[PDB]
Amino acid sequence: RSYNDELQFLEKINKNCWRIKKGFVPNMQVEGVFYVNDALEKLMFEELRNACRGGGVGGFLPAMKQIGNVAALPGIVHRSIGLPDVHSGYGFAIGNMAAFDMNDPEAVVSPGGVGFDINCGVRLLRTNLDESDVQPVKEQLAQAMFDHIPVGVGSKGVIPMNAKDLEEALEMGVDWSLREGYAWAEDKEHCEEYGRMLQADPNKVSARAKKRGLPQLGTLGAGNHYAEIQVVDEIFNEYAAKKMGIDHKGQVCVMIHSGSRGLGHQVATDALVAMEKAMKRDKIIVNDRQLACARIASPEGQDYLKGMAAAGNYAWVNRSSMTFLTRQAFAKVFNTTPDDLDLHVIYDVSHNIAKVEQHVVDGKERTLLVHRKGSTRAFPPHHPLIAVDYQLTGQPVLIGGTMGTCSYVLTGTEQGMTETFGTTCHGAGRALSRAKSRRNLDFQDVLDKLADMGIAIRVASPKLVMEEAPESYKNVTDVVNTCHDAGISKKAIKLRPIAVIKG
Amino acid sequence: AVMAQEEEDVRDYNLTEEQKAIKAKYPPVNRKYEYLDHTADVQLHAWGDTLEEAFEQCAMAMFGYMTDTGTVEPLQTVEVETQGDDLQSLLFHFLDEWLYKFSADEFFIPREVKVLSIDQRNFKLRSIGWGEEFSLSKHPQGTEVKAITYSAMQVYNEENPEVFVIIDI
Ligand SMILES: *P(=O)(O)OC[C@H]1O[C@@H](n2cnc3c(=O)[nH]c(N)nc32)[C@H](O)[C@@H]1O
Ligand SMILES: [Mn+2]
Ligand SMILES: [Mn+2]
Repeated sequence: RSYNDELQFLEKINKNCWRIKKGFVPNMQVEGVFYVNDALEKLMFEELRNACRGGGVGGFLPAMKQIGNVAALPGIVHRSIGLPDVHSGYGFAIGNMAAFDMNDPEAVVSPGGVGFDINCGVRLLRTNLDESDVQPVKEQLAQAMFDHIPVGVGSKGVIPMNAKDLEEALEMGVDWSLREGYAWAEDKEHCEEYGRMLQADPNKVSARAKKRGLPQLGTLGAGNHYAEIQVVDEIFNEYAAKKMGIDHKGQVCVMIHSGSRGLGHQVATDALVAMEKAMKRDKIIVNDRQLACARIASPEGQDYLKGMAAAGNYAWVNRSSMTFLTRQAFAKVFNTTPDDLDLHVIYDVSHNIAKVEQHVVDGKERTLLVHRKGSTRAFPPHHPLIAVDYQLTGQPVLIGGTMGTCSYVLTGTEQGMTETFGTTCHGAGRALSRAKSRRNLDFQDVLDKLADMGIAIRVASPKLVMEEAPESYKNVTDVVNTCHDAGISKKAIKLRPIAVIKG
Repeated sequence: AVMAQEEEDVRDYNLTEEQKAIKAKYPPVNRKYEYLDHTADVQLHAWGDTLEEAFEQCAMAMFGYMTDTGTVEPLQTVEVETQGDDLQSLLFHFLDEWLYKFSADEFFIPREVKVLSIDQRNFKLRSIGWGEEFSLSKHPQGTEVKAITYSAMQVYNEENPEVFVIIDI
């Protein structure tokens, strides 16, 4: 369609939200919406125009089309929702949520929609150190992080792992890390799902997934993944920050972003292949082949969810490993134990996962399978699925910006529970593709500006750092302000990077 | 015929002098691929004079994103046979099997892939690749590939065959 013919399905609901009306794509059961303020609005509509510009071959699906395609999946309730970090993905949009009524027998589960980086998450650690303590040893600390944390393609875990260790980690999650001494009991208490999904079945994880995951357990990954030393610059909610252990501007924190690695990628890949085979039996019509799905109660659906939970336990073990290695690096530089440095977990929250949750839909409580691609839980105060320390503040939300701008901590709100099924985002999202970033930016300009900002960097391939430049992502403040002004998340802390390691 | 839709942008993997020397002594690989625009990830666009070559160039495009494959020595040859229900799933499984060769067991990376046959009546494929085990001491670090996706996947089997595949990174 022409660009103008597409806009006939787009209505601005309010200052921070747009409506995608039925008919945008075929067979929409519900409408689509996406939350963007003035600054983020242009990026989203320019993607609709420029994703498939010509009448020939090539191109990709813009996020609005993917939000609509998701709205066509059987069993969806309320809305297909794009969160402020929304941009084009491979099935679901990045920053796209969809919930399905589990008492609807036609309700499906989409493994290609959940994403391949199953249970990828952001973990925030705190310290009793200030920026003044780190600046004399900043470059040393970044190197110590780089030496302790394996990053990039081909990297392997330093601590040897065998198949039995992986089998136990798939079942136990953070309980395995606690048992083997790589995690503290306080880490589990302030981790989402307490770092373990009980219905995980290692027998639903393929031999291929286990062979890929075994060498990569204890590795950060690549792409958007990072381990970043940060400094508190502003405290918008002192009560929430105090509950999180943040006392003063200048306090040093560490933010870690990593997922299920090759095991989770294979689990999703294996499931997508099974769904395609199942759709020959029960032929569910989907607009995009990546959205291949099966009924939730189907054997394929149940096997995926159990393997997905095991991949989630893998990701919690990996992020515990990242925390253990981060604590070792801080200990070596400052010649002080990690406990004496107060290197505790503030929170661990995940994206790219489907969860069974209770939500009110049109006045009736219902049991929903909530798909969150590139988006996280943002549960309100007094929610039963939130640790006791955050019952009054609400669930902590971690939105990472870039290695050269800002990151934010927020809290879930009751209005977010009502409007988005308690969903918010995990980061700013991309404004430029990696390919477009190469055309607009030079690797030396990115490295130098970061040095001029006093940010220390260790990356696996410095001459590709332009593809991860701050100019490649949305303004994180505009994303965070959209969440705040829409009432789906509440600002608590603003952080500033001083050192980052990436792969 | 020009099949590239963009001007050539060659990814720089920060080669050491020894790696530059390893690349210098083998014939250069003919590259019929490009990395195109996708907001969250990257779109592989590869082409050839046959459908077989379009497939093998896509695999080489995928491996070319993980490292400089010119630094890979042809010390061992590996076979990849797979099948699908159509050209898209054949392409999906072809790239997935090669990704698995790199990601597990022998951790093999080829400097070149050749598709020996594509059975278009049953959607089956035979291909080989020559190279060595991937090593951080020998090969530079590019970008790790998470998975193959069906997003906007396009297979054109006419006069100048070409494919478009978005991969998760
Ligand atoms: P999800 O789609 O996994 O994207 C993650 C999210 O993280 C942010 N990001 C990317 N690089 C960095 C970095 O070096 N440091 C921080 N704090 N945050 C980063 C992006 O906003 C991306 O969208
Ligand atoms: Mn992630
Ligand atoms: Mn990706």
